[PDB]
Amino acid sequence: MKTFEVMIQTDSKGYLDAKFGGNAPKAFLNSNGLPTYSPKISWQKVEGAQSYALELIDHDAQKVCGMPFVHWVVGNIAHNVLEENASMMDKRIVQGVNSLTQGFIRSPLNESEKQRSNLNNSVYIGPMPPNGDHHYLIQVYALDIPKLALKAPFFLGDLHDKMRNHIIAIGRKEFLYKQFV
Amino acid sequence: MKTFEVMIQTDSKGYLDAKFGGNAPKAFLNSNGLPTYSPKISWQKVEGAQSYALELIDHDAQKVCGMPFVHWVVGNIAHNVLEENASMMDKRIVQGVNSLTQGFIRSPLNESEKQRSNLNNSVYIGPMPPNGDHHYLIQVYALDIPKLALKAPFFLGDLHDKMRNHIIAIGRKEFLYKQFVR
Repeated sequence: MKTFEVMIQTDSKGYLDAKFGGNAPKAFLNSNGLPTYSPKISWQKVEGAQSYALELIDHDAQKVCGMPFVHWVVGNIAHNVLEENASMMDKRIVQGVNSLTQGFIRSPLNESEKQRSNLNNSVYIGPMPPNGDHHYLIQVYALDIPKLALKAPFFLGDLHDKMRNHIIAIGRKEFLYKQFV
Repeated sequence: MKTFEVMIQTDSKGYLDAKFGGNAPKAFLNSNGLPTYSPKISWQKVEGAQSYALELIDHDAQKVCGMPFVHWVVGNIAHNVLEENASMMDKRIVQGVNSLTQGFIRSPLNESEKQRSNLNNSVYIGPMPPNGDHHYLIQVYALDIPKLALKAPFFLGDLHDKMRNHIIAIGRKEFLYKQFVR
C-alpha cells in the first residue's frame, strides 16, 4: 500500500481561512449561518487510479461531544483536485451525510424527515470548534475503479463499503481552524 | 511516509470472535455487562519505531447515531503487539477515553462526574453493533519517540497532538463483528 501528498492552502501558521468555517464573514454562510463554502483541496496523481474519494474528520470533536465529527464525505472524484466551493458547485461528485444530520437511525424523526435531513446535510460543513482551535484531518483515497455505487443519502461506512478492496493508496493532511464566536 | 501490515485473528468469513464484543459469554464481560476484553492485535515491526500507538473506530456507527464511534485509543506501546486482555492487564500502555464516555464537554454531568466517566471509560469497549454486522477499522501508528506525554483522561484529539510530527508509518486493518441482539 502506497501513500501520497495532500494539499490545502493555509496561512503561515497552518490555519485555513476564516471563510471556510464558523468565523466566516456572513456572506460566506448560508441562510442559517452555517459555513457551507468548501476549500480547494488537491493531491498528487496516483498512477493506476480511476477515481478518488475524500473524508474530512475532526478528531478534536471527541473531547467536545463524545465522538469525532464528520465534516465532509465525497466519492466519485474523477480528478486529483476538488476546486474551491466544490461542495455547492461540483455536479459530478457524490456527497455523503455529515454529522449535523438528525437523520441517523436512532433519531426521533420519522423515516421521511430522516431522509429530508440526510439529503439536507449531504454537504461540506466547515469547522466550528467551541473550546479552542482544532486540527482537522483530510484523508484522500485513490481507487482502482471509476465509479462507486453510492446514491445520496449515504454514510461514512457506505463509502468504506464501496471502497473496500479498491484502495491502491491513501493520503493524509491536517489543517487548523481558529476557535469559533 | 510508509505503510505496514496489521493483524487480528478472524473467522474464515472475517469475523472477530464473539468474546471480544458482547455477544460474548458472560465470563468475558464485566459485572455491568460490558465487553472490555480486548483482542490480541499485532503488526510488522517498523524501522526506527521507538513506540507505537493504536486507535479502533467504527465508521458504520455514523449511520446509527450520527458519528463514528471510538472503541479504543492506546499509546506508549513499546512492542509491535498488544496481547489478549491488554486493556485490562498491560501496565505499560496508556489509554484514552472511548465513546461510551459521558464526560465530554457539553455532557450534562457536573465537572467531577465527567472526570470519573472519562476515567471509567479509558479502556477498550468492544463492538456492539445494533443494526447489523459492522466493519471496524484498526489504525496503528509507528512513532519516532519512545513515550508520549499522555495521562488518562485524554481523548483521540490529544493522542494526535502528541503524535503530530512523530509518525513514521501507519498500518490499517478491518474486521467484522456480528450484529448484537438481546
